[PDB]
Amino acid sequence: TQNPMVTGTSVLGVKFEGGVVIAADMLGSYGSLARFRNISRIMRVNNSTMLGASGDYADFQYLKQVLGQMVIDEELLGDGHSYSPRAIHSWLTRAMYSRRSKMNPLWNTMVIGGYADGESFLGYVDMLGVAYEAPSLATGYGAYLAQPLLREVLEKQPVLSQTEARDLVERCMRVLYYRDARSYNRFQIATVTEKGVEIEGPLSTETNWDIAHMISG
Amino acid sequence: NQYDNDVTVWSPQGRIHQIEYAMEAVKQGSATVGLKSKTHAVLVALKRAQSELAAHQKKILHVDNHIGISIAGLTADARLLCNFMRQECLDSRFVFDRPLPVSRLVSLIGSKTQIPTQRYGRRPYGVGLLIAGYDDMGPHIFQTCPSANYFDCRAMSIGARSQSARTYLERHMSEFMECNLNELVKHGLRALRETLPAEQDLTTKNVSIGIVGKDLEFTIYDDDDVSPFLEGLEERPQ
Amino acid sequence: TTTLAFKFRHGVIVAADSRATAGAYIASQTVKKVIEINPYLLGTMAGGAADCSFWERLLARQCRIYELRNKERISVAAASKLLANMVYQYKGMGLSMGTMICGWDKRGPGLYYVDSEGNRISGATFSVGSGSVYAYGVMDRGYSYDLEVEQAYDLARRAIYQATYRDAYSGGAVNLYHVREDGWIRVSSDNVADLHEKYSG
Amino acid sequence: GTGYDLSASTFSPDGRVFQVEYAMKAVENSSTAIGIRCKDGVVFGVEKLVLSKLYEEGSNKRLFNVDRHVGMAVAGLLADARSLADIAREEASNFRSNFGYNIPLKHLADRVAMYVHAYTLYSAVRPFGCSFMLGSYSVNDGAQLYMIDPSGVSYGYWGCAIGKARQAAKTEIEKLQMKEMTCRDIVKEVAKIIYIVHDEVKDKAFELELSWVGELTNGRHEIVPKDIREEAEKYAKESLKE
Amino acid sequence: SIMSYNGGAVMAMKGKNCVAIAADRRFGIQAQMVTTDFQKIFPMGDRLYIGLAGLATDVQTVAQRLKFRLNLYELKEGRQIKPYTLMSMVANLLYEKRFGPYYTEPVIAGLDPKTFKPFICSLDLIGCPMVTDDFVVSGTCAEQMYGMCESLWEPNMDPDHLFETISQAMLNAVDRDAVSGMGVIVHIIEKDKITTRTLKARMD
Amino acid sequence: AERGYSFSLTTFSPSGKLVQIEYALAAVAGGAPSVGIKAANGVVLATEKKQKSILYDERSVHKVEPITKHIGLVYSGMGPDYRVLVHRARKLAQQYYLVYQEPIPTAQLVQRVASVMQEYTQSGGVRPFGVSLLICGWNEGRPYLFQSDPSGAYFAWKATAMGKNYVNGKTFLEKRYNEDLELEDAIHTAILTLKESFEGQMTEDNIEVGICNEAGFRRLTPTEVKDYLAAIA
Amino acid sequence: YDRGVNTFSPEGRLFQVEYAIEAIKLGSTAIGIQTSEGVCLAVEKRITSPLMEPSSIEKIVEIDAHIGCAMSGLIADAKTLIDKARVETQNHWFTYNETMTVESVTQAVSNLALQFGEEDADPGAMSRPFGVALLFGGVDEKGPQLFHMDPSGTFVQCDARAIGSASEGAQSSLQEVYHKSMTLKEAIKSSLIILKQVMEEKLNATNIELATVQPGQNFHMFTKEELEEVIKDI
Amino acid sequence: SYDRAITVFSPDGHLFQVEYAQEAVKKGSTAVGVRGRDIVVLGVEKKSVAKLQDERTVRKICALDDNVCMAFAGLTADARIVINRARVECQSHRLTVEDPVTVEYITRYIASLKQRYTQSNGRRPFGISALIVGFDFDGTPRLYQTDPSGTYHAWKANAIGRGAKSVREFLEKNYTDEAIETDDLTIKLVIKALLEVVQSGGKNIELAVMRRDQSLKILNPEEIEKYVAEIEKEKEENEKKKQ
Amino acid sequence: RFSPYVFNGGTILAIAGEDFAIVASDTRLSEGFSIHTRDSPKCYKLTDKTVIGCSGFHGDCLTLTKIIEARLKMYKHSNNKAMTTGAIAAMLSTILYSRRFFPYYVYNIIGGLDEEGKGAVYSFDPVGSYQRDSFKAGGSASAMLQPLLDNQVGFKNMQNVEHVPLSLDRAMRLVKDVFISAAERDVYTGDALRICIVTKEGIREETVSLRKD
Repeated sequence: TQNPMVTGTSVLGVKFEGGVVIAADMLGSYGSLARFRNISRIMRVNNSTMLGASGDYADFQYLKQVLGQMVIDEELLGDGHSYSPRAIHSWLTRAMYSRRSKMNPLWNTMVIGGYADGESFLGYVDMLGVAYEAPSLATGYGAYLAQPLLREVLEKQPVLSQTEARDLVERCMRVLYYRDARSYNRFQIATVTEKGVEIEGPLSTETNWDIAHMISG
Repeated sequence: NQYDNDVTVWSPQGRIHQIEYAMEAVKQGSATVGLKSKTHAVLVALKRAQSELAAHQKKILHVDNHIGISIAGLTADARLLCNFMRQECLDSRFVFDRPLPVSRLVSLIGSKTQIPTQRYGRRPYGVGLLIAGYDDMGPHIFQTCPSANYFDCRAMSIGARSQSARTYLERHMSEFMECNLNELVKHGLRALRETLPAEQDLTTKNVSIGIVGKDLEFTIYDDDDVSPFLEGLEERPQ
Repeated sequence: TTTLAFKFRHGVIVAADSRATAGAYIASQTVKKVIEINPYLLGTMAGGAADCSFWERLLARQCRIYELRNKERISVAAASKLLANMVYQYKGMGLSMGTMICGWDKRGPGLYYVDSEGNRISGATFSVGSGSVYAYGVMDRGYSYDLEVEQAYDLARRAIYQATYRDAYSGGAVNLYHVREDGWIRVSSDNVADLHEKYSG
Repeated sequence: GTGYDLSASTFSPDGRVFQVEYAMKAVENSSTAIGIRCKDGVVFGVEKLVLSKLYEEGSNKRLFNVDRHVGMAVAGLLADARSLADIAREEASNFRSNFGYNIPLKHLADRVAMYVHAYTLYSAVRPFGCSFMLGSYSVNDGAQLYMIDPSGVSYGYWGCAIGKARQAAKTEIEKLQMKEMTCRDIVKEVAKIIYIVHDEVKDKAFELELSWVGELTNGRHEIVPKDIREEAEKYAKESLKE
Repeated sequence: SIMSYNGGAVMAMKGKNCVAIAADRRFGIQAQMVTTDFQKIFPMGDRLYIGLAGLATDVQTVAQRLKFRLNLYELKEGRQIKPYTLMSMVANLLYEKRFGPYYTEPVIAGLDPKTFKPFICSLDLIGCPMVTDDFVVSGTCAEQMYGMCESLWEPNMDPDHLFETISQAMLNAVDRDAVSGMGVIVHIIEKDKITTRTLKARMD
Repeated sequence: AERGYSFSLTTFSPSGKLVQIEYALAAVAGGAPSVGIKAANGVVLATEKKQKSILYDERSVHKVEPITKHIGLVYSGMGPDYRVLVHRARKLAQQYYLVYQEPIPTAQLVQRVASVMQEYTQSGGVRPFGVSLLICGWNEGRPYLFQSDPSGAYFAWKATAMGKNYVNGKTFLEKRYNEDLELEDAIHTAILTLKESFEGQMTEDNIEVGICNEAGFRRLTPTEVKDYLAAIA
Repeated sequence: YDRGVNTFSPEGRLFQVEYAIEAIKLGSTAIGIQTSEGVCLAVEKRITSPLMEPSSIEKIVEIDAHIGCAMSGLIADAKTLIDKARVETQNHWFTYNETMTVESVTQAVSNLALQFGEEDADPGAMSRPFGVALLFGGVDEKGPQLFHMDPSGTFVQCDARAIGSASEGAQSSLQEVYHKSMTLKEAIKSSLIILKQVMEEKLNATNIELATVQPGQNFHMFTKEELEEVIKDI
Repeated sequence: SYDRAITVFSPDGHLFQVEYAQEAVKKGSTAVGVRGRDIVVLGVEKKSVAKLQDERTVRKICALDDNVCMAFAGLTADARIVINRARVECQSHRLTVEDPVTVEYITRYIASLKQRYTQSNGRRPFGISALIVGFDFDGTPRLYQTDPSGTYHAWKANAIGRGAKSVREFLEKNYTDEAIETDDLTIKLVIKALLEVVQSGGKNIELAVMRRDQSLKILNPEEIEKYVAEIEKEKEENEKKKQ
Repeated sequence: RFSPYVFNGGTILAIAGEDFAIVASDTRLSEGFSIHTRDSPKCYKLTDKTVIGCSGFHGDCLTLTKIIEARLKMYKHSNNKAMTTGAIAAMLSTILYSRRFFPYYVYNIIGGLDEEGKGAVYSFDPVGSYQRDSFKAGGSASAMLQPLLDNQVGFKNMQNVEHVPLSLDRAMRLVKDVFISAAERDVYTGDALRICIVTKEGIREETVSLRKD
């Protein structure tokens, strides 16, 4: 896949005490055209993980399917295990990295978030097999707009309530929606706590244009 | 006529002889005993020597940092199954960054030893295993046959005169669940002892011990670390 | 990188510099550029260090099998022909490798120069590397087939000293080996700053 | 026989293939397993024999998940059972990739019969010494229960049994009605049948393994909770005394 | 292309009861001539010649790999080869290597053994049967030889008069080309006898 | 599933026979009788086509298959093994026509088919074909008649029989055959020499007759055969 | 009936391997004693004529510059294992740049020693098991070691072992002469004394091969005058 | 692919197929070899089987290279397979190593090549033994004998084929260093040993010699007849001057 | 088109004493002009006497480590011993070379103790090949650390000074020093500095803050 087709843009991720939050536009673009105006770029992966993916949506439909099959096939044995998030995040690095040696890269950036064993986990994966954990993640254009707001907040209060995180992500989608060309009004927030994987549906973002009356030339 | 020349011939009685005969290889071998508590799994195997000049042959194989096996049977075959397990557990660490679940490792050996038992001109592996393992669900003992079955055990023993060892394990099955470490190992020795003639008993050259625990990766105790667990035993009753 | 090697009446001198560069930046200047293949074949590095170290070392694993199966040391002529045939399958892949198998034989001193391009020539003098052209000069005005073992050490030090003084990718210290018919001995390892105060005045 | 049974590749002068019939006996030497299809799901009952106090109870299963919405209950040589269960798993994962939904049970039955049949035609192999039953619920097709034997034949069933006492338990299922009960009602009658056909004079003890798959669990296959298993064993000891 | 790399020219010209085929002989490496005698016409059983112009390597392989497929067909069956077949056998040996072609253009010039009906056809380098009844050419002097034949040909010639025409039309065609010349040879097949005359030409 | 057996099942006996090819011939000689008459003008292939009832259809199957536009087969032996050779021959013919742009000569098509039959007496796990072929054809101005045996050899005849009572038919032909017979008159001779072995009345459904003159091989339609049986044309 | 090469006997052991074990009981006799000062390997170069050149039938080989090997049985099979070991210690030295411990080279040739496949196998796999016994005796980092290796593909470390056609009579005579204080010079004489009983030829400076491996030296095979020097004392 | 076990162990500890292949050798035509100190000599029995034969196809003494000759006995068909695959080996080793093959090395390879067929699927073990003779690069004579087992030993004198047990004994009583002193005295020792087994001689003794750094020379029948006349002029005074 | 490599910075540093071997590094994992994360050690303990640094393409750093740790486990299963330093170094080369025509883009530095108990360092090219040094800087700020540091350890171009061996305390304070000065002028170094000391007592882990700019 040396050229993507329909891509999603940006995926925010932040840690908080008892879970993680993921965000992402519901938009899939094909050039400048915004061709598919309602897609889910976040998928539930068993009870303690979920993935948000930017980049080519077609390579994502294909993880969505192999990663799903790889989970079903875990629960048939019934032996109680299930994969951590820390496992699903490794397993993906190895897939990218091996599609990079054959030169058929999966053109995605991935955010695996999950909460297991009283521990939050936030994973990133590149189409090269760069991979790491961190308290904050953002992919694509979020790496330069939202990342500085998420990170500023965590270098002066390294914990967060589930209510300060919700707000930290709705303040960062607004900034993304202003300055990023391929963004969309409607976006999804996914939240993994110890109660499971909840996918809040199409939230909107209220804006303001007070500055449309200050340009006069 | 005869139905014992291939693994690919059923018998008019609904039994396959070439898989029964594999079973005799496991009883021709040396006795071994394994049991589990709730935090510790322990293998003790009765090493056996050829003469007074030769050294004793090794019956406990380190597989990973939480697995271990004790063979019994043809040893050539026992290292084809050891290299195939080492390879499953250096493969999972490589792909998932986690150790393989013991029960899952026995599933892979169950598939792979089934194949040659249904394929002309092959034969089943003449080696029975005892797998000691500790993961998230505590400890486990498994027992594999050359039939390709397996059983999740509470405590087992295979090899020569293991009928006797199983008797001792069916009389003290209650204590095990709540023993401390030293007491568990001593149980397994008393059971392993009953496999010999009353004309001898365990020394430091007959026994090796393999422990895998909650905080303790699989370890092997050779010939001079067997003294702490071999001492503090009473003498076998006449 | 500047190796040079010549045979004379008492054996073969092999002399090297020691610098090795990442291009413009001197990575390490302690590189031993004479590869003890056996206890009786020297080799040299002069192309890419990766490429020589590996293929070179692999010629050792070949020559030790040969020596156990046939129960006799392997010719120099022969060892060079293993190393041409290994590297000739990767022609065009972009290996560099300017090696000089050098030893002692059932035909006296033997010196071959094997390339990665597929050359295999026996000679009497050679120089391989980036300073090789500077070595040929000063080496060939002093070289004769008959010398003393003390003339020859002093011709080779001098002819590496002059290469590392014109050229830029040569420097470090001058290793110096001497293959006698019982095995090679490590003669000297003089630095090039030291040699500078012995020759100037 | 003399040459009429060494190979799977030899018809008898009758027309029978003794190597396929010999595999049938390996099913007759294994304990019983029964399957009963109600009107909103399936229930699987396995008479797993406890042979020592050395085995961990609740292990050495004979109830598998071939897929998240399919049960398999086996009888016969277990080694082959664990071989079939991986060919199915493989097949039903395969189907979900190329067609993008769950594989209908009628179909999975045929694919696994195919694969069993191919092992009765060659010298390189012996037939499987293993019979089994596939059970699945959907909300768009109903409850279904197929049963495949070494021959490779599949049939639909309303109730089915396999193992050493297949004759006795088929009768006790025919007295039972089933086309009108829910799962909650059947599960007790399954346990009851098992206790009647089992011998505690031929076997030390036994453990009763029960499986939903029906409207209760939402089409998923799962074992029966410990609570409803204790009740179904208690209701079977009382009807056994009477 | 890489078939001007050795020059070459072949011309075959159908008479009335006879067929002539002529080539030049200059084997050279671009400009530098190596030798002046180098056969571009091969016999394929009597009364049937195949000429090959172009890259000298595929000249010799096609002529050697065609003798190996013809001899094995002329033994396994007893019938001697018929010229209309030999064409399709050659079309199939070029097209066997569609991708990565041969750089030769065959010119087949024979009489039917069972009868005597004359027959000529050329082939594109990938294998095309181009049967005419006038005259065929292949080579690097293609344009020049077409000119000369289109004006000197006549529908019916005796075998002495044919040889005058092919000669005239081969000497003047090859003289106006750089990479050909150095003398031409000319077979002229009749029913009874095969004459082989070499023309005096430019050793320019 | 099996890779196949590799060892041959045809094998020499201490006397020097290839016992399997010996038995294949006895399958042939049990088959439906068939005769061939080359008429120095054309070839005629006739064979009996008797059924076990009135239930069958006669326009389903035939025993005179065309291979090219001037090469026909008939056989006796095993109808299955015959349908295999027919198919292989047609691919050989076409393969040949693809490379030389001529239609396969009949001398050629007998060696090629023969070799395939030969190959199955020296490969693994297979038995020989229980068939013999009559391969007529009209190439190069003449006619041709050949006969391929399960062995893998062939012979060029001017008349012959095979199948049932071929010892009776072969001597009936050795007497009643005169070179330079007409093509029409050969047809009378064919059905005639097929009448000795045959049992029961002849009809247009019982015999398949197929000619082969410079116009090309063909079957005779049931109508033409009704005027040869009568003999009223 | 006929049974392939993979068939268990109702006993419990493989037919073919049971017979490979009898194939040794025809072979030469080799006695290796392992001490604290080195391993010595002695064997009998069974000649058959005086025409035969006694110096070209050796049955001690150098596997590396620290691992001798003495085989007895079908010497023709041996040349396939030995070659595979030399390749093995070398490969090992090509990757890790150290010597192979004598235990690990024994293990690599024992995997090869059991794997033959009538059907379902490569075209180059072996049709039958190897008919050899080996005595690897090197010195490495655990001090001197000696390993016995049998055609069953199993290996047990030793102290003093005899293989071949006179294993029983030599093995009993070893148990009475071997103690842990034995030195390398006392061991060489103990070898030739026990070898001189069981040879139905005679002890002679061309009828034996003697080779040591010592912690301070490489594998060194005794020439013909160093054999004569130890036959004076016997 | 025809994969089968052909060679398998006897329950007795033998190996039937190789015991049998050494029966095939024993049916073959005797061959003998002695190494001089500057001459090595092969002589093979029976070259006359008609007056209709060609004398270039009946050979049983071939050249692998210029250092190396090879006589054999046993199945003449199998031998022409080994001889060839050796010849190829002789150049492959002249390419990669500059020195020519030595005689130990070309044998080691013929040995191992017979041994492969004694332990691979489908194959029947070669049915020949061999006498390989040659001069090393240093100029010493070497004689070898291979077996269908895949084993080999150097020899000084040897014999394979029918009546090798008789000849072996003859060569133990007649080979010292008072026989073998000059080149012509070695050739006679070979002929005296063959004449024990053959009925006529000088008409069945095919004989070939190789000396120092010259190539093989097959002796025409007149050179062999002269030497067989020398044996009858010696048989007169080896009994009349001893009486 | 598609680049199979990207640069990710990271610097590693290794000083071989005569009783200790220090392996240092920054933890900043940058890509392009943003800072992906601030906490990613470039140091991975292997056995008890061996550390390895990996800098360069964090995609291959990560793979290459799991390949060492998997033939390192493989060796202890076949030979029944722990793998020495000089063994790993020789092995790492054969792995790197195995992909010569699409290489690992990794600078490696193995520090540890040989069998005399003294310090040993091995530096690598990306394509294989290693020598035995007493100090090697690697990675992005290799040219900041080489000229200074290699003066203080080796005493090059000095005159009339004492060639005193390196104390465990004189080095540690050196490492912390050179890094503080390379994180001022080089943009791929900072955030924090992870030192690994390898003596025969175990492996200590320090951490010091660098410039977060």
